[PDB]
Amino acid sequence: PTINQLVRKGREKVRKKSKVPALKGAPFRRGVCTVVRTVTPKKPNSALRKVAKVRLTSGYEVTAYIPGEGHNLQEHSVVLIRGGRVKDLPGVRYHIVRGVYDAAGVKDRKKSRSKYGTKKPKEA
Amino acid sequence: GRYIGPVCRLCRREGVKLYLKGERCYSPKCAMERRPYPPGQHGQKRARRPSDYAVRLREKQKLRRIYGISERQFRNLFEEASKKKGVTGSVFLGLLESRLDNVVYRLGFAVSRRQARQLVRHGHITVNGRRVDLPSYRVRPGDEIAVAEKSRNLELIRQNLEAMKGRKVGPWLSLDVEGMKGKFLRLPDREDLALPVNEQLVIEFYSR
Amino acid sequence: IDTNILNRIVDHAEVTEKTGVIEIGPGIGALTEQLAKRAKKVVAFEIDQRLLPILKDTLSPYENVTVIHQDVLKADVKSVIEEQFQDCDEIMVVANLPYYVTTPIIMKLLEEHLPLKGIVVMLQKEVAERMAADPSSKEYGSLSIAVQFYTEAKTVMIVPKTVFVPQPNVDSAVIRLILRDGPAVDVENESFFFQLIKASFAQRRKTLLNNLVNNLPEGKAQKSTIEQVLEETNIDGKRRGESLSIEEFAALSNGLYKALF
Amino acid sequence: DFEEKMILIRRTARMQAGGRRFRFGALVVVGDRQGRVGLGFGKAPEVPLAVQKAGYYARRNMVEVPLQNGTIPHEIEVEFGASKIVLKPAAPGTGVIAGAVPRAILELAGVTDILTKELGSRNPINIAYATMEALRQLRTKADVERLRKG
RNA sequence: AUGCGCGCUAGGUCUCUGGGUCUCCUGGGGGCCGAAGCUAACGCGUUAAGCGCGCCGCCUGGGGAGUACGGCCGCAAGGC
RNA sequence: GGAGGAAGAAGCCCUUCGGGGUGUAAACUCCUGAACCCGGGACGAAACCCCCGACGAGGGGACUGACGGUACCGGGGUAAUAGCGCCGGCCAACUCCGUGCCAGCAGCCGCGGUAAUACGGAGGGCGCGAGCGUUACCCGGAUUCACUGGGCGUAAAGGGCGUGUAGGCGGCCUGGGGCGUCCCAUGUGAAAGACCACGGCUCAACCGUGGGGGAGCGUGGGAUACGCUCAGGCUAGACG
Ligand SMILES: [Zn+2]
Repeated sequence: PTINQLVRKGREKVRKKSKVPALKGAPFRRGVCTVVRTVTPKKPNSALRKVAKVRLTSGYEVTAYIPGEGHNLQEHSVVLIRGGRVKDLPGVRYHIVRGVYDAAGVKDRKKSRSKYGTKKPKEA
Repeated sequence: GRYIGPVCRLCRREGVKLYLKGERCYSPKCAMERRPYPPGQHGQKRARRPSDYAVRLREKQKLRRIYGISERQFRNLFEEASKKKGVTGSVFLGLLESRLDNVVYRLGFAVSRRQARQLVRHGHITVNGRRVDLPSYRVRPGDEIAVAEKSRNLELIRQNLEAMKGRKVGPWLSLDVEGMKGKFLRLPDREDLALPVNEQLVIEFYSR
Repeated sequence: IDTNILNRIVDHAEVTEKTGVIEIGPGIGALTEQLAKRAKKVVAFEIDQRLLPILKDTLSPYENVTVIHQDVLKADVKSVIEEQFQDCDEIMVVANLPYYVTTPIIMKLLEEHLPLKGIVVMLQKEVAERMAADPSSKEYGSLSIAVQFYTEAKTVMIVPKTVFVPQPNVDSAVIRLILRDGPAVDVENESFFFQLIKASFAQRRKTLLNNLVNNLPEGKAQKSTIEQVLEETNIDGKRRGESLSIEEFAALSNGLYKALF
Repeated sequence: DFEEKMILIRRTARMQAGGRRFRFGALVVVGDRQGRVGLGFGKAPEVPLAVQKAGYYARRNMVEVPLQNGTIPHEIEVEFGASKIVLKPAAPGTGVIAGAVPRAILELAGVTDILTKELGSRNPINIAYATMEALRQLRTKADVERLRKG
């Protein structure tokens, strides 16, 4: 453009887009699980992925991924929802924090314990 | 806090003789005259060509581990040096060499910086006739660093400073062995120091 | 990279078509090829099972090579020499030693009193002045005493760090030891002589008297004896010990053992 | 006699009648850390031959750099193809602040303190060529005065 | 698949149409090779996609989509 | 915790069954003396008031401490918490078992079907360390709204074409004005914050005392090259 055009019309600023609408500008949310289901990956991967349909304190009901080896989530268990998106599963864009409300830290973890929240194993 | 634990393993990993232990790292025991390869199961294997980042990180780690100060404190000192006048390298090394524990090690009251730190902390050192018990105290050109009167009867200090007879102190320092005291003449230079470190790598590291 | 350095090592070792040589840790056989080309019958003490095929393939076109599957330390090399070099005149030793077992190897070889002509080895510069030095050299020690007692030694070649394919951490020095026909000084109590040497260099900063008195179980008992002996022998304990030599040590050892052994 | 560096080895392929034929390209800088730099690109059926050819080319194509106090006399901006290189003098005690390719090139030049930046395309080959040209396009006070006044 | 106006930067060749002292010089228009230069390349190159200046109109990943909605214009299809 | 401390303890891991690593690391000798105990013990507070001066200026005398028996000093005196993430390329950090597109991992590229440095666990290594990671939001990298500093023949992007209003831009030679523009002086640009220097807390964070600096805008003075404007002229643009 010309300097005259820049004066007249200017430049339009690029606005960011949120990847986590249901959080509503919060680090986490507290929700209730309604459906606990296993689903199928998108294309090259084949597995059964644990997914919980969580209704939040927001005006939202979304699917969240359950990470670890095994869980104890029923159809009422109060859960914490965290940011993060699964590359494969088509529609999940949230995770679950382990060992917070009703979700419990996955058993016999020894390496990455902050994630998959488990207490330090006592040893004598 | 600091790094407490095995030391000559750092000598090995860095691939240089870092005099971190006192007298052992002179005698044929420094574990650099035996096994000069890095520690662990895959120490004595063939070394791949290192990255630019690897080279810079190794140089910075070596320089930091010489003085045994925190990475946070190291960064703070670098940020202070980069903000002053003159060549960043020279100023940074000057600032590193002005630490009280390091000055005590240079004077000869202690054999290792890990020992000078203990001497300073536990209180056997005065600056300008006043007790200071912090290793991080910065001395300026023209302070008297002495051993406290209450600490002059210690075996450790006597053995340390008696051995300094027939031994020379750095040009940027003066000593009084019989008087058990020392004087800080001025800030040291690049060439006054026998560091196996090229400070250019350290400068280039903290730009990433 | 090792293209001509090996040739220089072999040249300094001074091998010919009639001399026998001993190889330790051959690996591939970089030195072994040159040794076979220049010297008479050779011998090797490889212990690595993985590199054995490579060594075999390397030394396939050679007929004057013998390979042994014994560790140098464990194997009594006297029988090795009496069996292999049954016609040869001079038996030398050439090897590149792997850092850790470098001093043990040399000590074991020397303490067994072999009819070896000498030794030529490649080790690190670090422990190279430590086994070829003089009074007040800052490298004087027990190792220096042992090596310069058993044999006559001097450093020959300084291979810098920037020669090897994977860049090592230490400069290297090839050292040649010409073995000595008779021990430099006569000591009846050789063992306690060695312990005395290690006692005078337990700590290199303290004075000799304090070193000697503080490093013997009987040191407390014979404080006066130690003092008088060091005084009479014209080499006092008021010095450090790094300023002494083989001769002073011999005289002092005689002083101690003639009177308390 | 000089020092050598390896900017990149890459493997290219062309289709044939039932199969693929491979070739290797190497980008090599040869310098003396004194103000003489060469840059070669070699293609060969094998990696060692590629390195050899690149070394030979770099030796046969050398440029003298006018360094004062281990830095550049003046700022420069050079575009090669779609790629662009910017070089800028720095006071002693800065260090070569640059990406992999420039850095490699400038270290062997004896340059100690430069501020750089790459714009547009970032093809390493094109960046190398752009940097090399930019080095070739440096004049000092003496040269400028000689051209102007005489 | 190339907005308009102006100035500057080797040439050669083929045509259409004027004036001249008509061997050939001098204007305008339509093509083809090509200096310098440009371009990611193809290619463009005094009829520039070169070197510059002034003003206008557009572009900001692919689908969703010229879609839905609101507005205006039309008899309608439909158009912006 | 510090110094010394084996050609190298034990256990655990790997092994070419020789050994290698954890590793001077430990154990072990000596040395120091966090915590703890005893005694002392603050700065922050000199005024109002009172006596002599006038009911003034000076001078002189007392009271008052939540923090708090805290800081701190002196004297004794004990070896006296290490975790967290990562180790396929980005990006510093490699092996052995378990599993066999399963369980899972994942920021991207992607890894998981029998020999997995990419999942799980061990040994080891790397980075930081009273902390280390994760999620959310902002600037950077992003020359990816391009004033600095991008483009539109075919990658997205020349309006279907004219005529023309507001607007933007504008040939040469002189003279007036001094609007833009530039310069000098001055007022303002508060205190904090930012920069420099010097000091007080045993250093630092923190705080104090100084010195500058500053975009912008008023007031006064100055310059007229270039934009602006007024007056005169010219013919190379345009028009007849
Ligand atoms: Zn060491």
